[PDB]
Amino acid sequence: FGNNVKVEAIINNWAQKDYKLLSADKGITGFSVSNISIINPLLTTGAIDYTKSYISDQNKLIYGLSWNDTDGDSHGEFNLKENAELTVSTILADNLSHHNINSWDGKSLTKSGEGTLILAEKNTYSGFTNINAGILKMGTVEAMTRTAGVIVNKGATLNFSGMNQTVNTLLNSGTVLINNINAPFLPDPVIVTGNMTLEKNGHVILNNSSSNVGQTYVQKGNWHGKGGILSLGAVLGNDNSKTDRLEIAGHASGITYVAVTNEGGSGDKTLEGVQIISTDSSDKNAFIQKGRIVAGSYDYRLKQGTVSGLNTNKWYLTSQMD
Repeated sequence: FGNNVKVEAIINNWAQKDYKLLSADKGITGFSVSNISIINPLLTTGAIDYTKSYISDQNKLIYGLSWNDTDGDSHGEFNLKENAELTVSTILADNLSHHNINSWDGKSLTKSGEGTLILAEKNTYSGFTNINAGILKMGTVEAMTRTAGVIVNKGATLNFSGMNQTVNTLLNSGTVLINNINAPFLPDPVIVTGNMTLEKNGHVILNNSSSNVGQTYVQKGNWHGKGGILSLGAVLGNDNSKTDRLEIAGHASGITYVAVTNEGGSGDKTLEGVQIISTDSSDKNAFIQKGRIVAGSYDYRLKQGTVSGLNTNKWYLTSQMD
């Protein structure tokens, strides 16, 4: 019955189109839901709110997603505060509503703020996926098959959670994680359908913990390097060394730096080399070693093709004593 009735609405998993929060008989009680403001604790303080509250004809307060607004207030941005985690379990589709105050194309999703957004439905939106800050985390396979393209800014993260995804085009200036840091080992390859562009200071991480050597990332598309870093883990020994592996279904061009972490390998001689990357075809120096790789008494060097010159579409680590 306060003049300014403020309600905190906690929805960590948005699993319906909209939610009925409050209702009352205004004539009998004089309690009007128009006099209510809904506080969103997951929202970065002072940011555009991804929710919208509507007042029905009968003094009922409904809570909806700004994404779905049809009254000119729609937008595609989720600005989540640090340590906040929102799971969206409703389908985000293109919004045909009329041009709006936020000049939103009705198609593109923008992830902002330091928190985590989890896409748990098979969304159909066809605009870009702008990951400007924080973490966009996959909660289902094929969460955004129609996206025009995925853009990862420096300091932001795309976490596949070990689940296959279609990205179509992936412009990575930040971190692409195969799965959560310190998550259990993944036996199945993660298949990312689309073309990769790896910008300088960007990272593709296959070694998400020190005990997970032997995971496989498949870029089902081309791979164009512009100075960014591929991180792999390996138990460095002979040609049988356990290692993470990158598989590129198309053409590898430009330059990608390769950072290898030895996890307990004691070093050994490689007869032909430890295969770490496969491609349909690779340009000269498409991959270049980042820094020195040593295990025990052996130094390892990245090579295109095996010691004897075979499979020049694949990339190997070869050792020698020093």
